[PDB]
Amino acid sequence: FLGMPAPLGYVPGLGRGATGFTTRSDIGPARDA
Amino acid sequence: ALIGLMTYFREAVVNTQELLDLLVKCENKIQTRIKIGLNSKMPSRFPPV
Amino acid sequence: SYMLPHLHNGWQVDQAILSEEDRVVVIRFGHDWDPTCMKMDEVLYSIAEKVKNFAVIYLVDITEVPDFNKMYELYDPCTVMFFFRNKHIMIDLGTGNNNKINWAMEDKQEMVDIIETVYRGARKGRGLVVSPKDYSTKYRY
Amino acid sequence: RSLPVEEQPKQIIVTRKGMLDPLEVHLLDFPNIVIKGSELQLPFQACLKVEKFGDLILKATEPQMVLFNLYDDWLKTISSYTAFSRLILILRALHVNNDRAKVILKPDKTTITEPHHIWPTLTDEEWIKVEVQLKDLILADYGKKNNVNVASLTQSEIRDIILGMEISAPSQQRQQIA
Amino acid sequence: WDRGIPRINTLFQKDRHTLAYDKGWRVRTDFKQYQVLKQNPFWWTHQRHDGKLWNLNNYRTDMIQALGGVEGILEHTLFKGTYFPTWEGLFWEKASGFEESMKWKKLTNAQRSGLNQIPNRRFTLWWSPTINRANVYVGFQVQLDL
Amino acid sequence: LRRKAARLVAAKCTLAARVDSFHESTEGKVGYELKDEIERKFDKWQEPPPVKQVKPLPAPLDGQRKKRGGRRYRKMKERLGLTEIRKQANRMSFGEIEEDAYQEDLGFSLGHLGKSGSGRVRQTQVNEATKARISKTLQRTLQKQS
Amino acid sequence: LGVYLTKKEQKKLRRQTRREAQKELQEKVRLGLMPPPEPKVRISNLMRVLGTEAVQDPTKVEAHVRAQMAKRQKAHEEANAARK
Amino acid sequence: LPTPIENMILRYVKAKADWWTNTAHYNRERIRRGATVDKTVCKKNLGRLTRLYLKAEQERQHNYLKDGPYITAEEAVAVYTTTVHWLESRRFSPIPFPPLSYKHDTKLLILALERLKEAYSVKSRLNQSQREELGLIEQAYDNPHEALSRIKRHLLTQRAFKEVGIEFMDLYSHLVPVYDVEPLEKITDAYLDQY
Amino acid sequence: EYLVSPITGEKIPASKMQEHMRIGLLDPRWLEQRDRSIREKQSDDEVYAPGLDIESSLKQLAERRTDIFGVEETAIGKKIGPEEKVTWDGHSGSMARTQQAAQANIT
Amino acid sequence: SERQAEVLAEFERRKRARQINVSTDDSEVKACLRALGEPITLFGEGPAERRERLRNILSVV
Amino acid sequence: VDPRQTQFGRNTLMDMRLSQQTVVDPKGYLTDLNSMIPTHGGDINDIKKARLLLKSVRETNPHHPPAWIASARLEEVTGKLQVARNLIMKGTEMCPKSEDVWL
RNA sequence: UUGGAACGAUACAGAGAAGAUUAGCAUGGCCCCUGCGCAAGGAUGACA
RNA sequence: AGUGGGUAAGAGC
Repeated sequence: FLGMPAPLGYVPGLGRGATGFTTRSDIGPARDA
Repeated sequence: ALIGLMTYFREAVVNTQELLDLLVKCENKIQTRIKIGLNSKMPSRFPPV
Repeated sequence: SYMLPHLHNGWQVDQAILSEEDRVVVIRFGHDWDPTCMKMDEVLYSIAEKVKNFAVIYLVDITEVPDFNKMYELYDPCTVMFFFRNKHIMIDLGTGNNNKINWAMEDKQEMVDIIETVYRGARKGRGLVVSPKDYSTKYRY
Repeated sequence: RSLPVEEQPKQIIVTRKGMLDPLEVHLLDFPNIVIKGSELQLPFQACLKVEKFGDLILKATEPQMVLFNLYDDWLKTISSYTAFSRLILILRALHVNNDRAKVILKPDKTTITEPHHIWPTLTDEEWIKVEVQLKDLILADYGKKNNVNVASLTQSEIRDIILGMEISAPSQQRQQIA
Repeated sequence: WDRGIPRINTLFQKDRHTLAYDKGWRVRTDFKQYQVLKQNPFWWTHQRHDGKLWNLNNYRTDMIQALGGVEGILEHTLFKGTYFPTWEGLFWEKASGFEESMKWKKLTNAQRSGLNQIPNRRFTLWWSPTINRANVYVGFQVQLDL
Repeated sequence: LRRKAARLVAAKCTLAARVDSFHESTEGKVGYELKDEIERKFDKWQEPPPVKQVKPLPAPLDGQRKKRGGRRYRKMKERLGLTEIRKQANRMSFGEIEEDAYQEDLGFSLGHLGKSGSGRVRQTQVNEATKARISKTLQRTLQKQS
Repeated sequence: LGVYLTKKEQKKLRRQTRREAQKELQEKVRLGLMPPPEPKVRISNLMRVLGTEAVQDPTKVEAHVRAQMAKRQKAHEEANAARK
Repeated sequence: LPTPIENMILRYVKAKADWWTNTAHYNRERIRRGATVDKTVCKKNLGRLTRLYLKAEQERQHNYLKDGPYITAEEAVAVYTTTVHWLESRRFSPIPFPPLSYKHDTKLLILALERLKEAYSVKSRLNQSQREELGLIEQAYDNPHEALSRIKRHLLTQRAFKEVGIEFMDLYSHLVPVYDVEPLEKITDAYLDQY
Repeated sequence: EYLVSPITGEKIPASKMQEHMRIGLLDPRWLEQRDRSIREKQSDDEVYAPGLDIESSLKQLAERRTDIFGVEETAIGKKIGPEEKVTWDGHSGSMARTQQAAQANIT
Repeated sequence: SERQAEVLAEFERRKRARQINVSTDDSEVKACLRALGEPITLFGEGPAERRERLRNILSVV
Repeated sequence: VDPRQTQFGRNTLMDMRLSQQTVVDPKGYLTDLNSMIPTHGGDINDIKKARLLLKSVRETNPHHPPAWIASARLEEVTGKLQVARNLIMKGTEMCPKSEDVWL
């Protein structure tokens, strides 16, 4: 919905079941354990 | 295109070495386009058959 | 660009992806001031109304919404993402990066074909769709 | 060539596949006359089994040509499509048995075959009854040679049997397609 | 037979009577570029009026001969993989039943564009034992799933 | 917009005469009552076109849609169906090379049509169900222009 | 005074009445008050409608299709006679 | 529209038009040199060049109409007198109108129809325009006398014609005009050319 | 006046006569078509943003594209002339870490 | 059962509706609807919708 | 070719059958002195198959003048005008009674 | 008992093909034809 | 000379 703020303590990467990808290792910051 | 050019300009190709170079270049262009169509990678030892 | 709707935070992007049940969501990740992003914006706006039936267009500024940059590799000047029923759809464009359209396409017919092929493939339950036109070569001659 | 242009045929259908080559050779002057092969076996070789034909050709001491009207008078009350269907059913029955078929041809001694034509003259309902009896004959005899019940066959299957379809499979291992 | 510039075959052409009243055909052929959207490579001669001025029979004969003949050419192909007893009584089919039936069924641009590549797929399959070879495409080989 | 305008004016002019010849509205009240409607018609003809929404492209179709059969379906199937000569056209003989009879384009061939080994001793006739004919409106225009 | 109507209005009125009657019959079939219409079969239409079954017993099929044709014809004639 | 808004739009249109013209006349010259260009780029440039050429043609026709013919009376008289002298010196007989009893009235029509039909000798698919053209050709071929009568009527009476479309084949060195004429007039023109 | 409707058979005045005809034979499927037209019109969704959004987007673009706007010409994407947001990397292993980071982000 | 009865009742109700004459005058239709006791306009309905509503009301009564 | 021109300008039969309270309707055989179908070129699609079939007819029915005539005309329309002459000469040596072969 | 990994790991699965597929009848359009009805209307035949 | 332009998607364990 447009014009509505995000809920507090919500990860937009989460809350959808989304999963990223890595086309290569040269792009993106180093993954931290 | 090739038969039109060669039949129209026969006896005139032999003295136009630039035309021979252009002809072989365009033929290589056609072959490269077909090879790219087959696979998205240039063959190393592609056969003429 | 400015004509298309804009999403300001990642939660709005999540809501936009979730709220579409029968249309493919096409999101342009980039900066409105980027010339390549400008080409994507103008093409999308040109075909924002033609494909309204089976698609929807949203614009997200990754500077104000960096929440996906790590996960979606949102570092190219302009990227295009396709989603169907909260599921990112891959396109075998032929460039080796099936996840997104990271380059600017001049022809709006090509983008309409891409959107339609994505809709057809994802409606059938598939997650990766083969692009109608190969893009491993720009065909410049 | 003998017939006039108006009555000349436009489709020539041959039950056997051996006529596909020769006819086209001898019909080389008639290009608008298409020739059709027939995968289904119309029982026309059994029409000589009629008592009016075998005797006539066996005592014919010289080659000649004769004309008959296989639809004796049925065309007065039924269309030629129905006449052809009834004729092909009758020939199927004749090729099947040739003995019980003859019995079914005459249901009563009243039905008398006049010398003018070949098939016996019957009433319309009598024709219906003879047709259904001949259909039962054909289905029962097919079941006799295939160990299949008459009721087991379906409408399309019965039509195929009357036309002459068969089912066989010496190599069923192509079931590996599934 | 195929020597004179107005090829002798034109004397024996079927429509040799109605062609005699076709005058100024070279000029019409040259000016045809202003009516048809496609450029004509043979803008200068007419096959009917002037005949065929070039024969490719010998060229194709020697091209088949140079490639080792039908046997070698088919060795490069999947022909022996079809287990066809000989190459004589065979024919091709340019389009499939569904491919030909789909040439006009009110399709979209993407659908027809994808459909236009079926003959390319048949062509690649026909030349698989040669194109899909290690020497031509160096690099790692991947087996299919099944 | 000129010719049409003239007609309109002429008509109204006639009315004015049919009034002026009988000496009515000498002040010109009928004149104004006609000139205002002439201006109204001119404005309507010159009015900016209205706002017309564009039709979004229909979504791709899936599943099955029931389409009827019958005489129209039979006729359309006959018109768009594969003909015997067309079916024989796209059959290309394996191995036996044919000389290209079309100088203007080497990409066109008849296939088995006219080629040896086609399996047809006689010539394949023309299916007249595929005859080329004009539209109904073209027939109407031709009849008008006759 | 009685007023006429233009040919356009006549055509539109006839078309509207015919469409109304057709919709009425179709919705009567929808609600089960009317059996679904049978295909209209003539001699030419015979092998197209009853082709798979005319081979079973052609004479009965001929009788049935002729009975249907005669039923339509006699319905037309009796409508004319009642209108007389 | 308000006057300041109209001025805004006019200035924007002028700037966009200058950019459009410069871009067209830059891309065309890049393509002529043999530079490597995309396919959509060529189509867009061809469209821009067609629009520019048609604007130039509109200006040229308007200038011709406003300033009158550029050929003077005396030059025209000299040209016509030269042609008359040549024709008289060659004992040339003017071409007669095609008579109703012409011996070759049919061969010319057949040749014209063949020339018109050769446009689709390879076209596997036909749109509505092509199928209408083929239908007209076949209808004229089935009834040659009616076609000839229509041709004569059009020659004798027809002076106004329908709009003919224009397209441009891009040879990357020049833009060749291609003209689209209605089939009804096309058959008449083809027969006239053959005769 | 008084005229009888040729399609209705009722005494109707002549002043409305022609109009009585026009809305006399009006086909109800025209009403159906108008209803479906208004329903599909109300079934549309705003493909483009309203005026406020377009104005704000143009303001944002102008604040960044100083080569087209403004007085001071900075680079292509610079506005001129504490807390750093944490974002999930798309790995399920780091889901818990991102969740607790977001929880700590609370006010 | 009651389902066939009710659907048939609505069937002949619609059939009666198709065969009822309603004046084309908007003023007379408004007066008739007011006499019947129903509001003239239903949430900004069009005149054709008003005529249809009057026809249905007459059919029911 | 027509001599006016300069650089710039089949399988017949012999038996016919007439068509007119019995069941047998015999038709008397009718013979014709001549049976000459025109060249009618272009009606033969498979030249080789037709040539093989006509050779088979000649082998099976050596005394059938239409067989020789059709084979020769097929060779002629093919262009092999010498094998047509040879075939006709063989037919004349095989069918001396029918004058159509000699014509 | 106690951790790496999870964009991973096998098992199952694999047509990653391609389609809104095709038969019948009626309605619908034009043109007739025929019958009845309606509105009218014409020409014509018949003594004491 | 050279990297690539060569990720099948899916189901939960």
